[PDB]
Amino acid sequence: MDYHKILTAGLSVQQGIVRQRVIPVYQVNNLEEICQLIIQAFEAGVDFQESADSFLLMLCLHHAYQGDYKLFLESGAVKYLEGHGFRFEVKKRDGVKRLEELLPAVSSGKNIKRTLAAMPEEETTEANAGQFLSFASLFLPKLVVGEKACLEKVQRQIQVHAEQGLIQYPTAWQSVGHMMVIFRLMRTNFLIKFLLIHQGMHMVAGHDANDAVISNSVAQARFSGLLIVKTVLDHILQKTERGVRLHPLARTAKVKNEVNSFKAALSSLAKHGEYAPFARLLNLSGVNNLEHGLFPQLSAIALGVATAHGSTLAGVNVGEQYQQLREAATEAEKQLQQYAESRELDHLGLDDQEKKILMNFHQKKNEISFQQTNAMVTLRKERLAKLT
Amino acid sequence: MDYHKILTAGLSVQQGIVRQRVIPVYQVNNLEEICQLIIQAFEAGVDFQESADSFLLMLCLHHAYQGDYKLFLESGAVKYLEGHGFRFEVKKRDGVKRLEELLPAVSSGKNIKRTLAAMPEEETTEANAGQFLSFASLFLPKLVVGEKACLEKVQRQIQVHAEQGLIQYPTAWQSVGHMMVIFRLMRTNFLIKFLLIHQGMHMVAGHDANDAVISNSVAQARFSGLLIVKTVLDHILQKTERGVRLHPLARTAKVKNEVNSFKAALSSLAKHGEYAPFARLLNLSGVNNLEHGLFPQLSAIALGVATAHGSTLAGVNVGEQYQQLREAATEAEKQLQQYAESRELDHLGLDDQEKKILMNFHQKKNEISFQQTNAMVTLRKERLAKLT
RNA sequence: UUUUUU
RNA sequence: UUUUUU
RNA sequence: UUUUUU
RNA sequence: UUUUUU
Repeated sequence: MDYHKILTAGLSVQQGIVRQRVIPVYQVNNLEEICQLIIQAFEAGVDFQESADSFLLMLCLHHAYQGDYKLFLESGAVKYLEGHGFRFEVKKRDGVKRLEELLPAVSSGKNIKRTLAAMPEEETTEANAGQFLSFASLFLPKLVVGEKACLEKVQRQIQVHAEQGLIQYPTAWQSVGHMMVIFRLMRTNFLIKFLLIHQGMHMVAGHDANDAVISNSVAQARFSGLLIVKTVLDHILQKTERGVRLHPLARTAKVKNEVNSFKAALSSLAKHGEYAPFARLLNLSGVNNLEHGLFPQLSAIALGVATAHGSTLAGVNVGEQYQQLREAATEAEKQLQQYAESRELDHLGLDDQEKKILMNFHQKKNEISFQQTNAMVTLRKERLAKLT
Repeated sequence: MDYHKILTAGLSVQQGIVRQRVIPVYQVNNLEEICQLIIQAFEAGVDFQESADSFLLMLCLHHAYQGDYKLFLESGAVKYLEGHGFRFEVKKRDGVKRLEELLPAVSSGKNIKRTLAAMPEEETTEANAGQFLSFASLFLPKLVVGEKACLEKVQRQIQVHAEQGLIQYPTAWQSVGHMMVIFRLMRTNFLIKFLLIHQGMHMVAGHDANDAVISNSVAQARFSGLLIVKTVLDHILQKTERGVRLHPLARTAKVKNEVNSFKAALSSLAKHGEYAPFARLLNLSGVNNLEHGLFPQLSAIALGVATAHGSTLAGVNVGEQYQQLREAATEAEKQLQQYAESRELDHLGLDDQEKKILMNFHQKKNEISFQQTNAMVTLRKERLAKLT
């Protein structure tokens, strides 16, 4: 019989229903006034402890379908979410004007009623659902990293979308605390980011400006936090027309054990399907099976072999446990790649002048790449110096 | 006939029902007020001698299903527990406000009534079931070791989850005695840790923040206390594509007898199934069959061969009965691994420059690993010096 | 009459 | 009785 | 716990 | 983010 079954026995389980969470959907006569009240409430700086979910669902409903309940509850995303415990019920309500009247009067929301009662119900702003969903969707790249990377990326991206004149934003939405509130709201919830991802990756044509911004952010926020998967699968586990061959820097025993464990975890992620490259954003099942430190030898070698080719990967930070191995790996890969290019140039049957000009071209290209990486390493050291 | 049947005759028994323990489930109109009273009661610092089980069950019921009795009593975990003597009955109760009124008035709980009667029923706190279950689930890694390792690990993990801004905890829950009370409650009971493990390993998607913390702690608390299983099955009992071969440091007679006894105990554990790597936490049947001292020769040799490869296993403590054998085993494995790597590099047909750079790379990697283990051993000696 | 160690 | 690192 | 560039 | 000429 087999004995090694116990190690990986619990990785692959069946599929059941464990949550059973029920979400209400309000069907109100007027909708745009309520959406303006919700946007004004989030601009006021308050939070909803549990009841934010129905509000964001109704806002996304107004943006997408413009008030079509029968087609919304027969969609594909709602059909997907009912296979994981979500249950959407529908409630009706007459002409209301206040979110306290719309609130289901839960005693835990006493502080919510206290904050919304102090909110002045007289001021009006100028926005809609599309601007709010685009400005929330800008946070999706680099969301796993932290606050500072998110703020730097979104302050770059607003200026990019302001130069190419698609959409302008109000200046009150560029204060720091408002961005902090939207960052916390995007980090805690689940439903809003799944709706943004599904709507961004399942449109075909007929895009608006807000849909263009959402689809651009979804396309840029791919494989965020899974750099180990790209750096292993591109170089270390190299695909040939015959089959799959290992890199010659990975032919020991311990690294081979790491490769086998990595193949098991990769199959555990590939269970999912179309939503697999977004996993760290959606925090799926087999996400915790792939971490740094659980693959100590393979990670640094894979990152060194990857940063030997590309010149932009020198800016990534690792830690004080892998750096010297990374340096040894990238130097060995540089010299092996130089020898391989020289032998491959000597392979084909050509003239001497063609070989001379190709050697000159390869030498100049290697010099340019060396200078760019030498600049990038000093820029990373300057970043870590300016951090403290 | 056979004569060796008597030694292992009692290891494998049949399956019957020996306990027959009955647990009540209270069905009350209001639930969140009672959950706040229970959390305030555990913050007060009192204990429940027998009646803690129904309280924790009702709290987990409020967190998971939000008050769905009919779907809870038809779940998978409750179906599993009825095969081992647990019997859940359901009782109803009108609008109550005090845990004395909810208590079934047992004369052994006279001290419980005395402590809860002295508890002031006026103060209110700010928490819920999810924060309490996550803060209780943080104790699951390193729970078998002792108090100090638990407190150090959870004070690390709270700061980790505070940097990556998912969840903040109240500062009153970080005093020492409160953590002691929750440690004692987690060590004595059984039902709460089984519910946490099942809910953590059977979700697929749709995680909340508290569910993310619980699933992370369940994933990190795997094979806790069964290091001998990993260190034997990874190296000593090495799997080949042909079959299973023994390590050349384990080809004597006594070690072969230890291997046969280990195979018998491994089959006794593999009887269980999906809950097998969690066994020392759940304290299952064949747990006591695998102990240190019952395998005197195999344990130290296996740990030495394991710590020859990895550089973090040098920090484990053993005792004054295995240390010199561990040292001899790890030195022999270092020199055998060096000779094997040199011969394997000399195996393949390549160029001289490639062999030169691969030898240089292997030499530098071995130097880095040697320096890291030399640091880790002195750190362990410093720990044992600072212990007394 | 049994005599360790876990 | 368990003793690392994630 | 993740750490680049688009 | 695209960057010419017709």
